[PDB]
Order: sequence, then structure tokens, then C-alpha cells
Amino acid sequence: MDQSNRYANLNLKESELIAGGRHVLCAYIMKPKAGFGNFIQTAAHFAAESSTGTNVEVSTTDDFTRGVDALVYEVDEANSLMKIAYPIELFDRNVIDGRAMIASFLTLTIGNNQGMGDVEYAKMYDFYVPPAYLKLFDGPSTTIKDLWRVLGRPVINGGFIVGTIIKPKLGLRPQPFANACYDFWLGGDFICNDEPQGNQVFAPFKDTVRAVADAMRRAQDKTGEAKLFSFNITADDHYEMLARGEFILETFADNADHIAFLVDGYVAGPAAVTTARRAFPKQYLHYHRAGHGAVTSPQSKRGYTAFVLSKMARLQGASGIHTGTMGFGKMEGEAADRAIAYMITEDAADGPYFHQEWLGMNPTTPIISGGMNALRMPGFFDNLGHSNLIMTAGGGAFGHVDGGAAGAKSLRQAEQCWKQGADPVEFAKDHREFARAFESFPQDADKLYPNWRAK
Amino acid sequence: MDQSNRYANLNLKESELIAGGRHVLCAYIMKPKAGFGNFIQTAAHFAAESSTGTNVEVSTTDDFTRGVDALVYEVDEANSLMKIAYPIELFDRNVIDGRAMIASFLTLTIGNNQGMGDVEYAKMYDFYVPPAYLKLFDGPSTTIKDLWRVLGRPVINGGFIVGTIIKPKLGLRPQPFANACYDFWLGGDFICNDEPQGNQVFAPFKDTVRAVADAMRRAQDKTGEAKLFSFNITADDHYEMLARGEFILETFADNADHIAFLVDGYVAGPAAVTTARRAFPKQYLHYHRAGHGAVTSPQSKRGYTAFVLSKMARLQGASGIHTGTMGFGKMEGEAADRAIAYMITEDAADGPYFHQEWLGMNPTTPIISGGMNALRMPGFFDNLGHSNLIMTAGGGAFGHVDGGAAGAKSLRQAEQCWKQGADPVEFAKDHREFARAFESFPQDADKLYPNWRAK
Amino acid sequence: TTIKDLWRVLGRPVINGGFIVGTIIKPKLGLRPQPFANACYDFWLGGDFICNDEPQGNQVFAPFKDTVRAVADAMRRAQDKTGEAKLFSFNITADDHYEMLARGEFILETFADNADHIAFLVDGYVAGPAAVTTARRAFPKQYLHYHRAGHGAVTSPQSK
Ligand SMILES: O=C(O)[C@@](O)(COP(=O)(O)O)[C@H](O)[C@H](O)COP(=O)(O)O
Ligand SMILES: O=C(O)[C@@](O)(COP(=O)(O)O)[C@H](O)[C@H](O)COP(=O)(O)O
Ligand SMILES: [Mg+2]
Ligand SMILES: [Mg+2]
Ligand SMILES: [Mg+2]
Repeated sequence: MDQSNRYANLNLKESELIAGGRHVLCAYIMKPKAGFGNFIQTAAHFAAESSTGTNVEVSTTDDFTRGVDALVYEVDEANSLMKIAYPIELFDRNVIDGRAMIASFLTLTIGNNQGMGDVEYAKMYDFYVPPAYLKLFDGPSTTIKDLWRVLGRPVINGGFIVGTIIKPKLGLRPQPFANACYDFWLGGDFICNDEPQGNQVFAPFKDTVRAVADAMRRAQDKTGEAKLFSFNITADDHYEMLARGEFILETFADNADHIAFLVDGYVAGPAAVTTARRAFPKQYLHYHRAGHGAVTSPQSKRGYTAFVLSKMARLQGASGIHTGTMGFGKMEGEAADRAIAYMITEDAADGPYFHQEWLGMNPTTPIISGGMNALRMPGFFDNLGHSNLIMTAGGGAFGHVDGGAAGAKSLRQAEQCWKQGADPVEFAKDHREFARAFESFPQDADKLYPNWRAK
Repeated sequence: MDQSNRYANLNLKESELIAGGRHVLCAYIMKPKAGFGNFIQTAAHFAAESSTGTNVEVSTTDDFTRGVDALVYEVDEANSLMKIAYPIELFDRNVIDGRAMIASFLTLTIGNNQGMGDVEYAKMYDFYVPPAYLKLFDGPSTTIKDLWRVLGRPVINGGFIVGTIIKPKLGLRPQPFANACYDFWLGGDFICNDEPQGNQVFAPFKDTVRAVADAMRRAQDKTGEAKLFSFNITADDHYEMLARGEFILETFADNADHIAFLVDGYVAGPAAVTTARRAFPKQYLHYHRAGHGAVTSPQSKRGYTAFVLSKMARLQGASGIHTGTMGFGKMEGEAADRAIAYMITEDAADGPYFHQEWLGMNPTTPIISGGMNALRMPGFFDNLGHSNLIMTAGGGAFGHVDGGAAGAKSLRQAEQCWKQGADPVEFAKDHREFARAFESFPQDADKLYPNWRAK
Repeated sequence: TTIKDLWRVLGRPVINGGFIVGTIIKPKLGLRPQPFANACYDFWLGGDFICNDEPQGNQVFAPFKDTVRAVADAMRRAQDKTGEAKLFSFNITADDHYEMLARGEFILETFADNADHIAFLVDGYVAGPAAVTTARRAFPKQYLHYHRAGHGAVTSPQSK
């Protein structure tokens, strides 16, 4: 069935749709399946399955329904580009507070349309939210601004937060776990659970937070500096998440504002992110995206990109989200991913297709992690352009030849080397922990800094 | 770094791992990326990133950690097959009730490993859960038995539940919405919100619930038969979901056990499914999987299959889940998808790689939907083998030439034709509504029943 | 919840799983927390199921939380010794709905990975259906052990 006459109107101007403030815009890279309709016909059915229609005509459709149709307003078959405008009245709102829910945005814009039989693949690369809809999202209530204040840093451009993940990913019992935290905090600022750490039978939850809380006090008394920890409170059950958060804040007591909450937002879902965002709005929400690569990978032509994921996370209320190492780490990523960081940190930024005004919505910190170490940091900061962020290096810290404490300092000195604009090799001659990272990761040192042993 | 000696033990026998009952087994179709390690090396790193390790050695690892390593126990590079055994001590448990959470299972078995830069793609096709771990999942609390009992049907093999989705997907105001519910209920059993219908400004939630409630009373008074409705309560906020469900049950009063709750479990996440499962255990939980096609599609070689998704849904507590039309509808699907239905309905069933014993865990109803109508139904039931299920036809019902009421009866008569083993064309000679479905969908009638006009 | 769910924990067939060997901790009252747990350990060496005697709860000589923690420890010791799963049914009866919740919530949390080994005993006759429903609707996935103390006042054939 050809529904292009109804669900496609290419005469609409994107600039007039934006100025109207009545439409969410989505840009897709789509390819029709062979043996069905052409590009515009497929894009039309795509819009029908994403708003008001199905695959056949129904007697219950009226002129009002047609008024809220999602409309294909731009196509470019040569580049497989498809843009669709969704009237904002389509998106579901809370009965309790009239606010928006990202779950409805996902259901319409990238839900059933991912299973259509007449489409080979379709992936969202960008979207635009107008003010009337943008302001209905929670946004972040805590930012890096609040971590800086705890660390004693300036609340404007407070700078780099040295971080790590406790490794092994799983296996450490409570006290060995806390001993590693104490070691790293002797030279570092931030520690977080590895995404799956929680209440394993060999490392009970409450036993572990108590041991970490003791380590934090010991590290703070020893170094005279404040230390931060991010606990994983992900769970299927809403009330399990609350129980973990409430116990943590109470146990850490006067160090409760040193605590962040980690959520595996992708596999647990927006509901888990919103649970932590609204239950603990004054606790830095640490968005972990394990599993995102199933759709975000460039190898995938379905779902949505990491850019789309990061932009959505800011609406959900993530204080910080993993944005990837941008090609400098062990995970898939590219240097152009720095545009993701600007989109979630700035009040105004450009996506691959749409410019976004955030209207003073709080920024989401870009959390850098994934095979990072002191040797890989200078090049990363060169690509991004700033270091007002959190970086966690698990293997990069506890894989240091001289231990986690030395690993912590190697990250500190690496960012100081970039801030000073110094040559890493020459800078290492006066910074032992940074120099020892070359011996800790000789393969990386050989590729990044040829002939480093000779200097 | 080569980690095959630690994270690979191909001398392990799958039959002993199963008999031991101490390991979750996962089968993946994996392909290493060019320019890195061979197959066993990639599979070993894959297992490390999915349990206890990272991409480098760390000083904190002890023997206890090594004991809980996930182990590659079987490979077949020719077919890109990789099997991994996850010790069940790795998976997180609730502090409040010590039960399992699917979020932990997803984070480890299909989380970070989807973003590994040394892997081109990896997709889970099957998994095995031993008794010690299986019995810790919620499982369904409400089944089709309870819908049959409300309909007055036998609680064993109660038969086919004629259903539909209110179309248009969006745009109907409260009372027009309810009028369409009444029309279909005159010949059908089951009606559900379309996945995005909820609290749109043009169709307020409470006004729609009240109008549908009145429609149910009018239809039951008119037909003398019980009627069912499945309301979408999906939301980011746990408390929004409770608010919608509590209001529905109070409004419907003595028809409260006629209510099912629909959840967009894929975009909202397991947390949303669990909210409905645990807050409303005695309300049929209707799992909707909008967005799943981004990973489950055979066009995708990442994430997991629809079989994996359905099996998890049964553990999560879904009373029913969409299993696709198995190639007979408008969405992607194949005839072999009937194995998904058997896996969620039987106490013992075979997956593509692992046999599963469910130990009496309640079944999940296979909900058939997606471009279905009376003409396509006989073929679908021949491939499945039974009709003890829910089938919803939005366009197939309200697209009927004579309206939703006649469309409802066409679906009823379509299954009666299959139960009687009659020829559709000949059966239509004595069943008006079914015959008029040929006129409603002539393109389908021409392909499925050549020369139907002459008879 | 049904005996099916106790059979599953014990490793029995979920249909016709067979006989569950059980006892009540005697004395009915008087045992202090650790002697109470020591009796639980002894029986579990040969049995499956243990329940509070109907009035056992939070007596001054046997505080509730201390007894729950000691019984929880005994269950691990007996399961680690025998290699078999063990079950316990705690009395959570109380006039105050929120007392019943407090008790049940603390038990499940304390037993942790053995939480599915726990049943909840309710003196349904003297406490009433309201107490039964509290346990039924607050803890649907915990075996509800209905104790009928006091029923003999009306059910006895001597009564008309
Ligand atoms: O498990 C891991 O691999 C990490 O803890 C990094 O460990 P290392 O520091 O040892 O590399 C992070 O979870 C990933 O970086 C997530 O990827 P991303 O940030 O791209 O979402
Ligand atoms: O929006 C729709 O398209 C449907 O209401 C079907 O409508 P029609 O009956 O009118 O076609 C269902 O939500 C999809 O079938 C879900 O797909 P699946 O079950 O494959 O996950
Ligand atoms: Mg990690
Ligand atoms: Mg639908
Ligand atoms: Mg007694």
C-alpha cells in the first residue's frame, strides 16, 4: 500500500518546522528491502508505523488523526537519508506531573519501525527537540560542578578528575576490594564499581560499602584530600535500587555528598535511570551504557548511534554518561565522537543534522573510559580540547607496575603534561609515576612514543 | 594480550557443565575483527570482558577471582560459533529478597562485549540457566489461564482469544476511542492499547480509561460475554506506572480482573517490566517489544535474537510477549520462530543450542500480532500447531470492509475454520464476515487463495 | 506459592516431589537465640523443614532479630555440612500490619541468597484473615504457612 500521499510532504521546510516549535525531528539512514516499495513509499510507511497508521487503511481514521501524522519532509535516496517530523502532541506525558518520558520518544521514533518487513535497515543519527517538549524532560539535577565543590576545586572549570574502576571486574571480596580503593585514592580522586559489581554472594553489598566507607575515611585522613566513590545500584526492582542508595548514603554519613550512583541505563532501561534521577536528585547520576554497542556500533545499520544515546541521556537526567574514548581506547570509537561531548556539555551545539538549543538545561559530564592509560591521555585531550571531565582507567591504574597508587598519579601527571603542553617523553623525565607507565604498557609506549627507552 | 590460557578451557564438556548446575551457558555467533587476535584469543578476551578481567593484567587479581572466570568451553571457527560458561556466582542478587535480576545477566553476557574494538560482531543465539539460578527469577504470576477463566473458558486448552489493537495508533479522542472498543467487543474478546497510547494531550489517560470502562460494561451487557482490555502503563517513572495501574483497577471495579497491563519492555527496559510484574502480580502482564528489531533482526549480527529475548521475558515475569507472526505478517519473521513459542509455553523445550528445564515456572503466552487478518490466520496456525494464544489484528479488524465488529468475527471464524480443518474458500461460503475479509484484503486473498472470486 | 516451590528449592520434582521432613523447635518458648539455632542445626542434619512454634517471635529472652540471625547462620552451617537445602518457616504474626512487614522484610534480607528457603507462618485464626492477607499480598513469593491455633473453639465436633 502506498501511503506517500498522506505521510510524506517534501514541500515543508526544515527551517519552518524548527521555528514552529511543534515538531520533533529525526534523521534516519534507511534502505528499503528489495521487492517492495521505493524510497518515498517505504519512508511513508515508516512514518505511518511510527505515529498514527498501520499497513492498511482503517475506517476509524479521521481528519484529526491525519493532522498529527508524522511526516517525511526530506529525503535523499542517493545518500539513504530520511527525515521525519513528529508532532509533539504524539508523545506520552506523565499523569502525575505532566512531564515527558523518553520511553515514549523511543517507542514512536525507533520502536516498531525497526521490525518492518519492507525495510532492510534504518538507524537514527540525530534528532531535534523543540522548547515546548524539551522543557518537559527532567534534565540533570547534579553535574560535575558538584563533584568539583566536594574536591575543593573551582566550580567553573574545576579541571580533570582522576578516576579508576576497581579491577578484577568481579572476584574481589569486601576487604580486598576496599584495600584497592584505599591504594588508588592515595593518588586519585574518583573510584567506581565495575558495572556488574553489586551484591554477589562472594562480595555482599552491605559488607562492601561498609569496607569502602572505612577506606574512604582512611584515605582522606592520610592524604588530607576528599575522595569520591560511585556505587552501582542497578537492579530490575525499583525498590532494590532505593534500598541500595539509601543504605549507602546513611553508611557514608558526612561523606554522603562524596557518593555517586552508577546505573546500567541501557540494559536496565530508562526506568532505572529515572529511578535514581528522581529518588536521589542530589547524588551524581553515573550513566553506564553496557550493551549499547549492539546498536550504536558503525557495523550496525539499525537502532541509533552513540550520539543519539548521549543526547537522550542528558534529557533523562544523567549527571554523566560514558561517551567512549573516541578512538584512543580499547572500544570502538572515532575522533569525531568529540561532537558527542560538546552536545551534552554545551547550552547550544550542532549534531550531524540538527542544531540543539538546551535552554539552560544542566550539562552531562563526558565520562571517558575504555582501555585508557597515562600514555593514551595526551592524544585524547588533543582531540577533545579540554579536560573538564571524569576519566576512569581500571587496567590503566591497577595495571601499573608500581601499583594502584602509582597508577593514580600516572593519570594525574598525564593530564598535567597536556595542560602544560609539554612533550610526554621530556615530561616523563621529571615525573616517575608517569615514566613508569611506559614500562607498565611497553606496547603502547612503542607505538605512541617511538624511541622512548633511549630518552 | 593473549588470555586464552586463563579464559579458555576447551577440554570442558558441555554435558558436565549442565549436570553440575553451576554455570550459565551462552552461545554466540562471533567474528574477530581483522588485524587483531585469532578466534580463540578473541573469544578469550570476550569472556574476560564479560566476567572478571579487562584488556591487561592487574596486580589485584587473586585465585578466588580466577575461580569465577567465565570460560570459553567450545568453539567452531568454521561456523563462527563460540560458547561461554558463566559461573552463577557472578550474577547480581537483590539485597531485599535475594532474587535474581535480568539486568545483571544482560550486563555480563551481552554488555560491554558489544563494544569491543577487536570484535567485528557477536550475537547471542541461546543461553542455558541451571536450577540454582532459574528458581531465583520472578517468573510469570499471571497466565492465559486467568484470561480463560474470566472469559468462562476451560482453564486447560481454553482456546483462541480473539483480539485487536485500537487503530489509529494515535489520534482518537477518549469517546471515539471507546466507541471503537465497543464495536470490536461485539464480536471479539481482547483489546489492547497501541504501544504508544497513554496520556496524550488529545486523549487524556483518565478520560480514556473511564470511557473504555464504560464501553466494557455496555459490551458485556449487550453480548452477555466477558470482555478484556490491556492498558499501556509504560512510563519512565516507576510511580507513574503505579499511578496508571491503580487508577485503572479502581475505575473498572468489578471488572478489574478483566484488565491486563501492557509494558514496552524493550525500550523502557526490564525495570519497567519488573515494576508491573511485582506491583500488579495478579494482572496479566502484556510484554510489548517495540524496538527489538534493532538487534533481533537477522540483518543484525549483534546483540541477541528474538528467541533469547522471549526466553528472558519468561524469567522476567511476562504473562505474554509478542513472538512475531513467524513470517505470515508484516514484520520480519520465519516459520522456524515457532520454536520460540514452544520455549515459552512448555515445561521442557529445545533451543538452537541448549535444552531448558523450566521446573514448573509458569508459561508466557505467545501474543501474535503484526499485519495479521482472517485470511493469513489458517496458514499461521498450521505452522504453529495450536491456537491456545492471543492474536491481535488492528488493521485486520478495523480495516474490515464492514467495520470492527465484522472484523472481530472474521478473526473468530478464521480460527474456527482451522480448528475444523475446512477449506478457507469453501468455509467462507457459509460465514459472511470471513468471506467479506476476502473483499477487505483482495491483495492477500489473491495470493493466498487464487480464484477465490469465482467461488 | 505452593509446595511446588519448596520442592524446587530442595531439588525434588516440582510435581509429586514427595515428603518434606519437618519439625517445630521445642520448647515452645524458653530457648535463647543461640541454643535455638543449635537445635535447628541438629534437626537439619537429618530433616528438611523447621518452623517456629506458633507463639515464638520477639520474646524478651529470645529477641526476634537475634534469633533470626542465629537461625540464618545455622542454615548455612547445616547446608554446608549436609550439602542439602534447608527450609525455615518464621512466625511473623502481629496485630500491627507494619510489624508483620518489618519482620518479613528483615528475614528475607538476613537470609540473602537463602531467601527462597523461607516460609512465613501466620496464626490466621487468632490474628484473623487480615493478618493472612497481609502476608499473602506483601510476600506472595514466600510460602505462606497458615497456623490455625484457637480454631478448636468452633471446629471441634464437641462444638455445635
Ligand atoms: O569494563 C570496562 O571495560 C570498563 O570498566 C573500562 O575498564 P578499563 O579501564 O580496564 O579499560 C568500562 O565499563 C568500559 O570502558 C565501558 O565502555 P564505554 O566507556 O565505551 O561505554
Ligand atoms: O503497531 C503495530 O504494528 C501492532 O499493533 C500491530 O498492528 P496491526 O495488527 O494493525 O498490523 C503491534 O504493536 C506490532 O505487531 C508489534 O510487532 P511485533 O509483534 O512483531 O513485535
Ligand atoms: Mg567496566
Ligand atoms: Mg502496536
Ligand atoms: Mg506449636
